[PDB]
Amino acid sequence: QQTLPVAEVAQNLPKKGYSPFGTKQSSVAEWSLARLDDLLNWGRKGSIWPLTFGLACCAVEMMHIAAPRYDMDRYGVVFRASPRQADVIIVAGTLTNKMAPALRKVYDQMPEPRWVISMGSCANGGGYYHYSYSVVRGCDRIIPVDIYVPGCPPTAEALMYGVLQLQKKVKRMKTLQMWYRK
Amino acid sequence: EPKDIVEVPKGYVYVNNKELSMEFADITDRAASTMFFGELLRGFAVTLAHIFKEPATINYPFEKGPLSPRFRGEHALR
Amino acid sequence: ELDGETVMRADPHIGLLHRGTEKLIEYKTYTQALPYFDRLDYVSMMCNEQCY
Amino acid sequence: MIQLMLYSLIITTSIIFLNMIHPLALGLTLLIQTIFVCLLTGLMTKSFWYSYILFLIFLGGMLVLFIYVTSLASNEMFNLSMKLTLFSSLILIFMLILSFIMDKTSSSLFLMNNDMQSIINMNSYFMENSLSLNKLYNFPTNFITILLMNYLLITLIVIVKITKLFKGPIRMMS
Amino acid sequence: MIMILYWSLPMILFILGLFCFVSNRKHLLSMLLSLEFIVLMLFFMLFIYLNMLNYESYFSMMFLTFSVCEGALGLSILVSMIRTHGNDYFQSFSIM
Amino acid sequence: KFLGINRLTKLFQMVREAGGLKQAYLKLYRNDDLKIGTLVGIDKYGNKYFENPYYFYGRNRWIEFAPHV
Amino acid sequence: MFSIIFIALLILLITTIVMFLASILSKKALIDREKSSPFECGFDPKSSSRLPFSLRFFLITIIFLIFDVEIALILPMIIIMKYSNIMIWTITSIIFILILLIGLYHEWNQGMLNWSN
Amino acid sequence: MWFEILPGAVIITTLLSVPIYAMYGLDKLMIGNAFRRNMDERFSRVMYQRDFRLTDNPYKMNGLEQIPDE
Amino acid sequence: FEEREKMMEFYERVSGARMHAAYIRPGGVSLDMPLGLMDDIYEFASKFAERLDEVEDVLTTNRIWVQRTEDIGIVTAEEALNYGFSGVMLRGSGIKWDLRKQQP
Amino acid sequence: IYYLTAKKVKRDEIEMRSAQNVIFPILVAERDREFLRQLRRNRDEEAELMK
Amino acid sequence: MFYMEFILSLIGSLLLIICVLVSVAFLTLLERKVLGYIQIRKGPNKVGLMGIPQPFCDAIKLFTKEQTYPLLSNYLSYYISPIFSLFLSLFVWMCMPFFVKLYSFNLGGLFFLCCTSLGVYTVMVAGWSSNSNYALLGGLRAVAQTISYEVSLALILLSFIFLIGSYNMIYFFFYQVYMWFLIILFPMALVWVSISLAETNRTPFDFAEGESELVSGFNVEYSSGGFALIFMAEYASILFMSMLFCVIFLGCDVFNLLFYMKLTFISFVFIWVRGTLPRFRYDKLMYLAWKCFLSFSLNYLLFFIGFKILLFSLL
Ligand SMILES: COC1=C(OC)C(=O)C(C/C=C(\C)CC/C=C(\C)CC/C=C(\C)CC/C=C(\C)CC/C=C(/C)CC/C=C(\C)CC/C=C(\C)CC/C=C(\C)CC/C=C(\C)CCC=C(C)C)=C(C)C1=O
Ligand SMILES: CCCCCCCCCCCCCCCCCC(=O)OC[C@H](COP(=O)([O-])OCC[N+](C)(C)C)OC(=O)CCCCCCCCCCCCCCCCC
Ligand SMILES: CCCCCCCCCCCCCCCCCC(=O)OC[C@H](COP(=O)(O)OCCN)OC(=O)CCCCCCCCCCCCCCCCC
Ligand SMILES: CCCCCCCCCC(=O)OC[C@H](COP(=O)(O)OCCC(C)C)OC(=O)CCCCCCC
Ligand code: SF4
Repeated sequence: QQTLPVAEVAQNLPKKGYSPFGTKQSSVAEWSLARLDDLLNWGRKGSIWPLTFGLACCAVEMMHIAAPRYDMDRYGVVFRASPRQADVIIVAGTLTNKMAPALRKVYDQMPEPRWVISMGSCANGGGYYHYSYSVVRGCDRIIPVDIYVPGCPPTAEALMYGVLQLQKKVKRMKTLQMWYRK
Repeated sequence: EPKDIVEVPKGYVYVNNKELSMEFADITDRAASTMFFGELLRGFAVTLAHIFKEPATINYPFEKGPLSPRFRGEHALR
Repeated sequence: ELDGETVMRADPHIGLLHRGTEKLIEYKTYTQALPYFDRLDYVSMMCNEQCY
Repeated sequence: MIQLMLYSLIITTSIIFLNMIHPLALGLTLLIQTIFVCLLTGLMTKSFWYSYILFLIFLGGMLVLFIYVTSLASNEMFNLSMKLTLFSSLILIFMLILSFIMDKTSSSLFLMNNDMQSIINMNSYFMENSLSLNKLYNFPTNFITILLMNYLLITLIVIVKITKLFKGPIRMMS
Repeated sequence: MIMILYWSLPMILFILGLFCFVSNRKHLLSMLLSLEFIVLMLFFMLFIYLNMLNYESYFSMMFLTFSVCEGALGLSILVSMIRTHGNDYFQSFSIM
Repeated sequence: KFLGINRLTKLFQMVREAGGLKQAYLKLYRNDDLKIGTLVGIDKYGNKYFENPYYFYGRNRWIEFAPHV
Repeated sequence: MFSIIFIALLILLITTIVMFLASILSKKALIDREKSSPFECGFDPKSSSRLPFSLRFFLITIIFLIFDVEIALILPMIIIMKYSNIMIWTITSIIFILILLIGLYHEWNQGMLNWSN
Repeated sequence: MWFEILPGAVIITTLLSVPIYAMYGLDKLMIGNAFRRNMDERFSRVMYQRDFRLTDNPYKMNGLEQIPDE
Repeated sequence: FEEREKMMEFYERVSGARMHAAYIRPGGVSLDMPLGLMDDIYEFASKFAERLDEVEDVLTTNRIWVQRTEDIGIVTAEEALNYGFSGVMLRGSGIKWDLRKQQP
Repeated sequence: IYYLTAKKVKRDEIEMRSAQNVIFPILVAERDREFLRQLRRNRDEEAELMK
Repeated sequence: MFYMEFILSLIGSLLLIICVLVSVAFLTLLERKVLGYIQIRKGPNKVGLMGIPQPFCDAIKLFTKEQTYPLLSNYLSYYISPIFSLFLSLFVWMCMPFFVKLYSFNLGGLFFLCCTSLGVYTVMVAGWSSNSNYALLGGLRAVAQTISYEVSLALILLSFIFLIGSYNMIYFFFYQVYMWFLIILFPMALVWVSISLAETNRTPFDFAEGESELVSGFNVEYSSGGFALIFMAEYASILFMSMLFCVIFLGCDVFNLLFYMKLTFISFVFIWVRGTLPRFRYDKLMYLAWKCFLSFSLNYLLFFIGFKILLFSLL
């Protein structure tokens, strides 16, 4: 555990910059691949397209980032009906026994790269229906999850916190530098 | 005024209960609104008016929505 | 079941959001069974709390 | 050079059209056939009107025929063959070589274009599709146009009579 | 030679279209498409004849109209097959 | 001038208060809206809290974050 | 028209280079068994889309074809007005449009412009 | 508020104004005439044949200096 | 949904959760309403009539909405009674039945 | 207003047609002189080639 | 023909293609900004400076996501159809009336009708070849849509042509030197706006790509480049019919910036109709374009035939 720095210490530190991979990497090819990766992650963290999925009550909150108080289209985020035209599936609601192959098929038909936001307590770990017969204990055991939005109804502030943390995860996602070091 | 098909009781409201007027003035009014798109132009006018409104968006995370002191969030042990 | 664009036989399949709610209400206290009814009906909630 | 290329493409697409079992292969082959036939017809006339008219006709016709493809013989197997691809490629390269080594004055069409007509022709200086389409609406042959209006009305009456709309929709095993 | 260098080609393509029209195909709609192809090549040959003459190309739309009404007759016959049969197989129709 | 030229004057006042054209460009790049308001507070970690009641409720009080991030 | 052929071939070439550049720069992941399957709203299809489709507007399509070749005879008379007899041109034009109105209103009266159902 | 729509519209207004006005420069660089000769009518095409017969540049004009003194 | 988010803000003000309030309990309510909720609810209810007037000006009079809604899905009243309908689907078919008035 | 506009367009078209009619005789005179010269050249070349 | 021409025709056509493509990208930005402002919410503001490089975010992502290799499809016909859709949607833009001689299209209306008929051919080929039920339903809805609006689009065009007397769209400029044709043709300003939305598959006539009736229409199996070229083909069609609304109904001048301001305004109108009116059914579309639009087109064609005979005797 570390805390946020004091303003004198914060004035001592320099600016972080946009690039999470640093300014220089002591090679021309490494710098070129890092800047290409920065451009690619800027194009990917800008306008992730979530999927019209909406299993349950947490979905009603999902329209409160559609609703003009929070405005998910300001961030590039915009809903698409088909899973082929989507980067993100927001698994939000109760995942039951009949929806296990449905969610697995919709996730598998969605093309790479794939990031899944788990919104709500039922999608995280079953929640208030954890000890029931029909509810799958979270959506981790069927599909991978990158972001766990924790509130049962999350505030749309807390859902866009998960969306912005997904954007920061895509911003730190590195593939071309990995290709150079593989 | 258009007539009523079924007489309403006290304390009840009937929707889609008015008979369409068969006089020439109302038929010409609905005909002009048909071929000249009167309600379409009214809806376009309302929409163009709400283009000029102020947005209700808040600049997250610099601007955060209103809350209450009773708000339920992360559990904590005092 | 469609002949063209028009329907011939529309059969709804449900239970896709079946959570075993009533069997779970059988295992809780009435105060604990009260937040179930917020999750029966999704977009009217204080009505369901009023009914319970 | 372009006319001989259109000759070679029309020959190759006609060989392809004679060999296709599947209706959609015939539809795409006659799409590119009517494209090449529309360009070739244009070369012969002073103006480019009837190529455009024939293209609206043959795009208004096969638009309906695809609906009958999806209603009747929707499920039929495509079979690509290497022999047809090799034959079409060899004949196409052979006719492009033969068209390149040919004298193009002898192989050109003798039909007169808008610039092949002489300067002394005062009828060539008018608007380009006026005197060609004039006789549709002139006195000796307006009655043939009258006959065509009545013929199209009788055609529509025939279509309504022998496609009974009240018997229901059409499909396989109706 | 003159008949060979000019307009010998659409006779060959019309013969190929006629052989496509009468070939043993499973469906009637392939024969309708072969009819559309022989309309195209008859349009080519009629267009060569009407473009030797100067201002007689107005007839080239009338042939289009009679050919489209032929195609509409064939399409309505294809509808009327469904009123009696369940299919458009040429083997399914009566040989006598 | 009844069409909003005083709002252009307020925009120029916003530009001069931001610290220059380059500083206003940097503030408009970091914070997606350019706004004016009275400085209420400065939290230990270096963030600044502004409040202006002229705006819509929800945009009255905002935070400008620390310049080192 | 020779320039239109060359620029149409250039547009086709440019679009094929654009699609091949989209295919080359695409992410190359391994093909899963159920990734390639048709969507069908997340479940098994029960039927292929090559199953025969019911046509409820066959009469409307053939009337569309007949009316389109009727369109092919209207398009000349823009040019023909300045170069012909005015009397014959008006008799042909008003008689053409009135015969089309008789045919369209007669099939509206029969209800043949309504879909079979 | 509503003025932010105008960024993103003027770019559609400017860039679609590009392929006309640029040719109004790009003809003047090499043709010398900002309007290249139209070929809608047959007479304009025949007189274009006459200009391209007289000079290799059809947009170079033969004035009265061509005419000999007599 | 701008107004709907205002009402979930009201829900968060009275109970502490935006949607699932857990507020109405057996034996009354859990908590008293906070001070100043009257002015907020009153201002919202004053503006909501004009918001509904704008929404009805867009949706109700339009020919496309009428052609997409009218004479579509007609349910008879004896089918409504025999199939156990309740609420608006009873009230839309001419049956005068509201549970807030008959059994209050 | 369209009738007035059609009057203006007809005036411009009639002026262009008058310019065409006054330019054409010089062009057709040059055409027939070059046509007779090329016919003489073609008759000489056919006699030279087919000897 | 002079050599320099061919070079300048090639250069102007390529510059027009590039500018129409970048204007398609900024048209997506314009729709995503004002269509938000149709409602209360804002457009894209965070990415880039003020949302200006947001179509670059949308284009970098779609050119890098994984290409779908679908199972039951005919892939050799599935790969080629968006290429031909973008090819005809950019090939129709050669019909643009330039005051310089870009191309001497004497038959521009027939060229427009040919490319209009061919774009829906690419749509219905892409719908069939995906081998999905929603894709086939969107394709058949597109075929029913074009069978609905095609003859109505042609006859309405003829009425405008009668006011011109020629098929060359630059002759629209000489007949609009005193006033625009919006004064005369206001009922077909409404009717041509109705047809132009059915041409571009846009709301209220959005049956080829439905988000609630179907699932994305015929675009259900297209992803990461096929969807991109389909989407640019649709939006270039939107730009082309916005241009044709500015040519016929408004001033046909191209040396004024007011023409491109009007084209941006008609594109804003195209976004504006989508953000207000609900979608039809294509049953009601077929009952509209066959019994109302076609009858009104024939009747007002009779009105223009009589008016052109009346005008010709006075001249
Ligand atoms: C009550 O019950 C219910 C539930 O239970 C509770 C539910 O849960 C649900 C489910 C609902 C939810 C889960 C949430 C609710 C859903 C919504 C609110 C969705 C509705 C909102 C929308 C549809 C958004 C509004 C629409 C808009 C803004 C239209 C635009 C949208 C887009 C996606 C367009 C963006 C796409 C783009 C831009 C494609 C990208 C392509 C490009 C950018 C290409 C362009 C290229 C260039 C510009 C450059 C290229 C240049 C080139 C190639 C040449 C250059 C060459 C050079 C040399 C320079 C429902 C319905 C329900 O009822
Ligand atoms: C700055 C510009 C702002 C405005 C921009 C937008 C412009 C307006 C909207 C453009 C189009 C919007 C999208 C498409 C909407 C389509 C709506 C539609 O058609 O709905 C179907 C509806 C259907 O009508 P309905 O809604 O009445 O339906 C009941 C009737 N049945 C069922 C029988 C059809 O409307 C119409 O079809 C109306 C007619 C449209 C065509 C106009 C005909 C005019 C006829 C000539 C008038 C002559 C007057 C008298 C002259 C006398 C001379 C002596
Ligand atoms: C008007 C009607 C006209 C009709 C006729 C039109 C004819 C057009 C020409 C047709 C030519 C056909 C050639 C087909 C070759 C490929 C055949 C094929 O099917 O390939 C399959 C392959 C992967 O697909 P698969 O794994 O089979 O998945 C399907 C499973 N259901 O598929 C693929 O990999 C997709 C294709 C990728 C192609 C990449 C080519 C290599 C790169 C070329 C250079 C690009 C340069 C870019 C940058 C340039 C910069 C200047
Ligand atoms: C791949 C082809 C897709 C289909 C294109 C259809 C074009 C319209 C139909 C037609 O015949 O138009 C005649 C027109 C005739 O030209 P225009 O009369 O339009 O213009 C005169 C021409 C330089 C004065 C304007 O030709 C074309 O459109 C060329 C088509 C090129 C096709 C290239 C590939 C073979
Ligand atoms: S996590 Fe809470 S709000 Fe979300 S679906 Fe489950 S019970 Fe409903």
